[PDB]
This record gives sequence, C-alpha cells and structure tokens, in this order.
Amino acid sequence: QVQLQQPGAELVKPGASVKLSCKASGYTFTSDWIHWVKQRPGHGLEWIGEIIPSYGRANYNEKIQKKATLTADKSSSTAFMQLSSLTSEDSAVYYCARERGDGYFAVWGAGTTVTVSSAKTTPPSVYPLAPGSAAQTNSMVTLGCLVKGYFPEPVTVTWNSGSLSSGVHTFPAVLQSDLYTLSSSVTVPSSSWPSETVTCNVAHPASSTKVDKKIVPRD
Amino acid sequence: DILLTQSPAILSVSPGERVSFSCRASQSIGTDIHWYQQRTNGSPRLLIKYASESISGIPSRFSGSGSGTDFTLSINSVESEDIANYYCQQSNRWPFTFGSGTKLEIKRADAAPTVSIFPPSSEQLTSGGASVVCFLNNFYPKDINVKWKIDGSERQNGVLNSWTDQDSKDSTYSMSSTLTLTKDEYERHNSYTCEATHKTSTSPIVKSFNR
Amino acid sequence: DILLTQSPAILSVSPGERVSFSCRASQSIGTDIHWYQQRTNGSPRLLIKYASESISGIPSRFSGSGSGTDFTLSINSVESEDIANYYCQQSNRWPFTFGSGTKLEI
Amino acid sequence: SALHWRAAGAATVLLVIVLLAGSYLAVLAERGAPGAQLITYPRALWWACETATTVGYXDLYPVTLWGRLVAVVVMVAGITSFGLVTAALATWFVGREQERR
Ligand SMILES: CCCCCCCCC(=O)OC[C@H](CO)OC(=O)CCC
Ligand SMILES: [Rb+]
Ligand SMILES: [Rb+]
Ligand SMILES: [Rb+]
Ligand SMILES: [Rb+]
Ligand SMILES: [Rb+]
Repeated sequence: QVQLQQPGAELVKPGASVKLSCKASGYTFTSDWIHWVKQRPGHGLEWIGEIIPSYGRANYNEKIQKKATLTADKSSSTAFMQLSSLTSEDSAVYYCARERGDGYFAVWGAGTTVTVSSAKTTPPSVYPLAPGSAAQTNSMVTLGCLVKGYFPEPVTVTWNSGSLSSGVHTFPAVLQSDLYTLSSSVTVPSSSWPSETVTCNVAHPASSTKVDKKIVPRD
Repeated sequence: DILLTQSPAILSVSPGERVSFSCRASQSIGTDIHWYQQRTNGSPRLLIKYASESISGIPSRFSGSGSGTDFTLSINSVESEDIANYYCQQSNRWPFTFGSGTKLEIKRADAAPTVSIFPPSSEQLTSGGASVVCFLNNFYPKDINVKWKIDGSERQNGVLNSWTDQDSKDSTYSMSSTLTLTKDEYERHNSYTCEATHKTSTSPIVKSFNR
Repeated sequence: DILLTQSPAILSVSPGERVSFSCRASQSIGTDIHWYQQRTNGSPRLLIKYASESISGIPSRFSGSGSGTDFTLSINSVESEDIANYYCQQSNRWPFTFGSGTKLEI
Repeated sequence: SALHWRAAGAATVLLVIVLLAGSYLAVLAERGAPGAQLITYPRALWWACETATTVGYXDLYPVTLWGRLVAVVVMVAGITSFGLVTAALATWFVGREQERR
C-alpha cells in the first residue's frame, strides 16, 4: 500500500510560511532517510535536503538558498518540511522520498503542489459535455467535462472512479484572470452509452471539494 | 559537487526500436548511479539501481550499464508506455544529485485528428456564461491549427487552447480549444464552427452546431 | 602549484538580485577554499572558510558552496556595501595560493 | 571458564557491536560534508571492518571531525580485541607448556 502520503496542495501568500507533511507506512528502519525534492513545472528534480528520523539530524542542499527546515516525528511516523518566507520562485511540486540508507529513492510520495499567490482558493465549476443533437456518431462516442473557475492548481479528474482509464485525456490547465480551466475527455463505444453510466469525478485538494458529474444526452 | 549530464535532452525513436539514454558524471562514481522514470503528471519511479541492477515490477525490456563516468539506460524495443522523462541520480558522493533529464519521444504513423464539438451546458448558461468546447483527438504529428467561425465569420477573442504531451497509450497528441463568451454574446448567434488543419489532409476537418 | 581561476573578473547585478562568484581549481582540493572581501582602499576580510562555513560578523546574506574543483560564493539580494573585489584562496596544498579576483558592480 | 577466554569472547562481541554502531555513526557523521564518500551503510560497514583490522585500503575514509573520532574508536576497539586474543593464546600456551614439562 501507498508508502508515503502527502497533501495534494497548499496555497501560500508571498512572505508567509507553510509546513508540508509526509506520512510513512510499511517497513521502517533505524537507517531510513527521508528526502525532499523540488520540481518546478516543466523542469527537473532538485534535491533540497534529508533527515534521518531515528536520530533527528538533517542536511541541506548548499547550492540553493535555505527555505526549508526538516523535522520528524517518531511516534506518528511523519516527516515535516517547514518552507518559510516564500515567493513565486517557491511554487512547485515538492516530493518526499524514502531511502534505506543505500543511496537510491526506492519510493516517492505523490507530491504536494505548492502555490505562492496573493489570490484566493476557489472550487471549480464542473459542467457536462455531451454531443449536440446533430452530431453524427461513429463506432465510438466522445464525452467530456469542463472544469473552470478554480484556484490554485491542481485538480484530479477520473472517469467512473478510475474504472475507465483508456480513452481518457485530461488537457493541461490554462490560467486566465487568477483562475484555472481545463477539460477532460473520454471515448467509449457508442453502443454502450448512455445505457451504461459515464460520470466524471473531479477532486480539488486545495479546497477539499470533490464532486461527481453524470454525463447524459441532451434532451 | 557531482554534475550529471544527460544528453541529448530529447530522444526520438520508432516503435519497437532500441533506445539508449546517456548520463555522464563530472568525475568517477563507480556504479553508484540510479535511474528513474517520471511520466506526465506522475511521481518518479526507480527503474535500475547501481547502474545495472534490476528492480521488481519493472519490465525486463529495461537495462543499464556503465561504470566510472559514463552510464547508459537502455530500452529493448520501446513501446508507448515508455514515453516519459528519465533521470539519473548519483549516490557516490555527498550530496546526492540528479541529472537534468532526457525525454523519450516516439515516432508513429500519421494519424488524422478526431474532432468533437460541444455546445455549452445548461448548468453553465444558468450561471451566465457559455463555453463551446472542441476536442482534436489522437492526432500525429503534433503540429496542428484550429479555427473558430461564428455565423461563418472567423472568431479570435476568448479562444483559449491547450495541448497534451505525447500520449503514453498510443503515442498520439490531442488538443482542446475553448471559446468563452457571456450568455448574451452567445445568444445573438446561431452557428458555431470548429475547423482543424492538419498534415494528414489538404482539406480541413470541421465540426459545427447551431443553438 | 594550484591555480585558482575566478571568472568572470567583473560581475554586474541589479540591486537586491542574487549573485554568484565562481572559483575553479586546477586540481581537486576538497573543501579547502576560503573567501575574502576587499573594498576599495581596505584590507581583505574573511567571508567564508572551508567553502561553506560561516564566520561571525558576516551578514547571513553571504554563502558558499562546492567541493573538488568548482566553488561558488553566493550573495542573496546584493546591496551597495557589497561592492568590492572578491578573492578565493586554497589551503589544500603547499603553497597557499589566491585566485585573481572578481569585482562586483551594481 | 578461564578469564582470558572470557575477555576474548567478550571483546569479539563488543567488536561486532562497535562495527555496527561505527557504521551507523560514520554515515551520520559524514552526510552533510561535500565530497564525503562514507555515506551509505553497506560500504560503511565494510569501511568499519577494514579500519578495525587496520588494513585501511583507503578506498573510503572519513573527512569530518566526528567521522574521524568514530574511526579512532573503531581502530582502537579492533586493535585491542585482536590483542586480547593473542594474549589469551599466550596464556593458554604458557599453561599447557608448564604441563608438558
Ligand atoms: C582521537 C583523535 C581524533 C582526531 C580527530 C581530528 C579531526 C580533525 C578535524 O576534522 O577537525 C575539524 C575542525 C574544524 O572543522 O578542527 C577543530 O577545530 C577541531 C580540533 C581537533
Ligand atoms: Rb596495519
Ligand atoms: Rb595498513
Ligand atoms: Rb593502507
Ligand atoms: Rb591508499
Ligand atoms: Rb599487531
């Protein structure tokens, strides 16, 4: 089962500070190290630092400015990273990873998307996308759902609770006026819809607001 | 500290072919190099440790080799699920460092895009806005243009586009174009058209709908 | 003996920006590199020892990093008092030697 | 049994303990020092063995103050242990010999 659990997102205002967590499960040893890695959109992996929970010592990447302070909690098997006095330069996905002290990151967290903005959290609007009355259908049909008006990134879109993976394409979000918008599309055999339900599940971590949306034909 | 250079940053191969990613260390690190795969939106995944040792759950197709300063991650007969970014990481000397990354791209057969046009929903109009979504799906190459015509006239205001990265399922690309206008603006018009220009056809593929 | 190359010899940055001076050794010297600041008409002043260790009395804004042959002295958000010449010096092998110097310009 | 043989056995068990804590503390001491190589446990345990037997190829060695202090402890524990065995073998030989006569 998932070994390293991290929050999906955090919104932080310029100058403020946030503390990310990483809950570990599975085998734990006195020789484990928990690392933190920073990845900015499009770019690569940047090592930030490490901590050895069993002793409490942490080391940091010296080539970069020190925005992080690491701590661990033996009882709750949780490692924390305090990022402080942030700016837009600090917006990125932050992964924790676990190393058994033999040098390679056997397992990674899903990552916490951190957004540094003066804006404000806002849940998305999920609207259906069913073909129009004139749309001639082929051997397959494409449906989708529109997610707009949200902040900050990201949102996780699944179809029929993951049950429908192939045929899915969720496009990258576009930012217009402090709000993100994206669409996901799904293609199922034409004959199977709508006799077989097709729902789009949209999760928006930053505001703990998950919503479903059944896709039915237009009147 | 140890600099890990991955070059080229982008590698393009034909389905089923042999691919080799290179990682060069600024100084000798024995076999203390590890390889990771990170697909679009995914978290990194360990593929090979200590330069050539396999990991459980990783296809046998993946292999690594090298010692000293030069390392290679090889894929025997690449397939679509291998489309991702690949990173090397060294643990020989403190601190651990990562290479800058190599993207794997696959060259498949040309595919015409599947276009779908979607009228705004009722729940949207109620809120006071209309978004006409058009999907250009599963095409290849990735180069493509889409034109919006309202009542026969090309439109450009309020049109936002979005493209996906190569798809790890079939190596194709997809794109979505969205024309947003107030409930009003959407009222005083009847025909909404989406046109797609792509290398697979001298004639554009179009899809329209009248409210 | 160990040649320490500091390049570029002149660095120009905008007030408040991040600056990085580079020092490259002709052969590996672990972390035996030290940084000095010498303002116009002044005597040199130790800023960082052993590549990354802070010194008392020096603004926290100053930091160093590197090991082997490549070293960097960094200044987070440069200000006017930082206008000076900066030298690296190695103590790994006899005799000690100095790099040729980098001037900071704002 | 005989004191010398007990001190020997005791020293051997203690050495195995110093080798394991020594490996753990060396990695703990050395991570954080740019360029250090004594930073993963399997090779540190090997480093501990070759330091205790005083062979010192190295192929690896500490560069920090605490890693070096940990190194000195491993050295001393191994030199003392191996010395305690020699000493016990002498005690045993002296006794059986006084008998053979
Ligand atoms: C049992 C004998 C152990 C000897 C260990 C020597 C370590 C030298 C060192 O790295 O020391 C590093 C520090 C500076 O970082 O030097 C000092 O000011 C400490 C005084 C010894
Ligand atoms: Rb010896
Ligand atoms: Rb020796
Ligand atoms: Rb030796
Ligand atoms: Rb040697
Ligand atoms: Rb001896």
